[PDB]
Amino acid sequence: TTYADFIASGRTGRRNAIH
Amino acid sequence: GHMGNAAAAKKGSEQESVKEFLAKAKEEFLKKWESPSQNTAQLDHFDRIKTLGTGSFGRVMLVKHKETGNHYAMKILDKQKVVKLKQIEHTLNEKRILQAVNFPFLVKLEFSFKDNSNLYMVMEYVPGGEMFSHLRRIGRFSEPHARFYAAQIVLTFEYLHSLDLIYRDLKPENLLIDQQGYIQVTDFGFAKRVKGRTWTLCGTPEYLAPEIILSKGYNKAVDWWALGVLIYEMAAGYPPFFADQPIQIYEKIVSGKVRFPSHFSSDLKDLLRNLLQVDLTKRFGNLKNGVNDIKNHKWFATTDWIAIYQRKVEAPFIPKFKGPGDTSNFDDYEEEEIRVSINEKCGKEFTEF
Ligand SMILES: C[C@H]1CNCCCN1S(=O)(=O)c1cccc2cnccc12
Repeated sequence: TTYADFIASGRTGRRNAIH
Repeated sequence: GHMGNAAAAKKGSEQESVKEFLAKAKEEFLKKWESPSQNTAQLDHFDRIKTLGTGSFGRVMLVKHKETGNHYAMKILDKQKVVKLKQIEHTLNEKRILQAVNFPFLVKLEFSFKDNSNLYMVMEYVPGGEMFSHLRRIGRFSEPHARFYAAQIVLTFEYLHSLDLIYRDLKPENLLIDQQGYIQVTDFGFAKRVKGRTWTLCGTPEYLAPEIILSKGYNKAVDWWALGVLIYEMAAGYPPFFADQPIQIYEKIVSGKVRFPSHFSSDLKDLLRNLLQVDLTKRFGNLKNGVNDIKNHKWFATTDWIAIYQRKVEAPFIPKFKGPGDTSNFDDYEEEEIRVSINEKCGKEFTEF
């Protein structure tokens, strides 16, 4: 599922800005 | 047409009143921007209680003002680190913006001061925690719940953009929930006064507009793109564009393709297709009718914009609140002493702070 794909991305936590 | 006489007149009048409000708010902002404030307290006026959040900037701590007993959120920046990370201008600009703006969903700066080692911004304590935490915990927000938050961001951006401020770092991580369930926007390090265009690569990968990724000159329309990302993430529980690595996210963002959960309403999908529009000439918020294309969209038909502004709408979610200084809606962080130093650091660079 798309949710499963989201979990697989590893980007479920707090995301830093580019800097 | 879509509106009869009474509804059309009411909407026209409402839109004119917004213009009148914004003109006054611009006047008030420019007065404060030109004649700011400074050095309004000192460190030993507060007890430091607990770290509420961290970053490369430094940390934000819950503090209690000794003389009054009021709790605040104190952002502590290490001057030497700010200089090493090339954030001098951003830090000075954040304080200048916070000192000058006034809006019910923008956090209020209550004090600021500096010492040999650190800069201090003492803001209202917003006890409900990060939207991010609530979203990951609940999973997703219902469309009415998402809409309530989205409306506050629309109004906040309408306000900021009237001041020629582009925000540039919208995401659930940067949105706090106050005791009444309303949103507070806090971080202005990447905000910029931009009447025309600007060029800096900055923001968070999932929330970057295509024109930023593609190294174009860009304008306030990047905030409306980011609103689309936020609404999508609030209502889906995950953002529209994700991948293992940022470059793959960027490929998806610029592609012009977005997919929606089957539970999204058609109204929501239509709004999001118009916000997540790669073509600037077609993106809502960037057309001749400006913010009204968003505020008048069907997905917002039930939104009483004035009642949201007046904070008279009952919030869909009220965070747990055990009392002043309750930090339960924030995570736990390793606590580190704040060392000053007998030697002033980076005095020249931060003279204006
Ligand atoms: C905005 C977030 C973003 N994540 C990185 C750390 C900063 N914080 S914070 O610590 O929750 C925070 C910042 C500013 C003012 C606040 C007022 N009350 C409570 C927390 C506050």
